[PDB]
Amino acid sequence: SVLASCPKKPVSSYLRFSKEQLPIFKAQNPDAKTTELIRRIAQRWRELPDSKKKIYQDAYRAEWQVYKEEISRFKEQLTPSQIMSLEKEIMDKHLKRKAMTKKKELTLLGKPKRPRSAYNVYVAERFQEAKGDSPQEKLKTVKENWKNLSDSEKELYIQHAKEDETRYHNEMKSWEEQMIEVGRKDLLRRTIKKQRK
DNA sequence: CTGTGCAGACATTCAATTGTTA
DNA sequence: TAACAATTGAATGTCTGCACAG
Repeated sequence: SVLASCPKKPVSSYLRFSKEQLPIFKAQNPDAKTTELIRRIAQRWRELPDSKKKIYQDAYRAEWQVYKEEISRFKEQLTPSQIMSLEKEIMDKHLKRKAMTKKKELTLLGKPKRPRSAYNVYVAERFQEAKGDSPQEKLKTVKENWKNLSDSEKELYIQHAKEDETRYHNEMKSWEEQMIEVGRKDLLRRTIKKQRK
């Protein structure tokens, strides 16, 4: 929102070159993949004389100066609360990215899923059939039925949940064993609920 | 972490629940 | 022991990964 309207920093000498050249290369090889066009474009940059590479830096440098001025001007025209709002937007954006990266790493190293709760089992089984338009409304329905469940009915699910708790512990034992072996001891649990930490 | 184009991955939204952690 | 993340589901976003250099 504040960050949305915020002046953007200029892109570098090579990235400028890239952005202008890409349309040109795309126009000439329309069925070629972007990744290859970029490899070709990098090559052209690399081949480009340093005098020609200077033109691009000189502009970036000049553009940096405008940014400095635009940023100062923008911040000067903001209120204490908008500033804090802007600081929070940036922090949040950073943390969101750091988070996403940790998750991807784990997914790539094929970390087992966490144990599915009785309620998870219930949602899996009863979702398709729940009354409601949107999946949001359908969940609200399942959630409601779940609340009204006889501990007699709830037990079926609690047993499946106990079954998954077993898989988890097993898959984990194996995965952690593998992690030590690929030298990623950092990814191990410091504390295990149903085993030695 | 920025630019591009796209394919495919992933976060949000409605909730509750729970292992792990601080 | 509270708080955080990740699960169950899907539609509907948005964001990354690749090919690069700065």
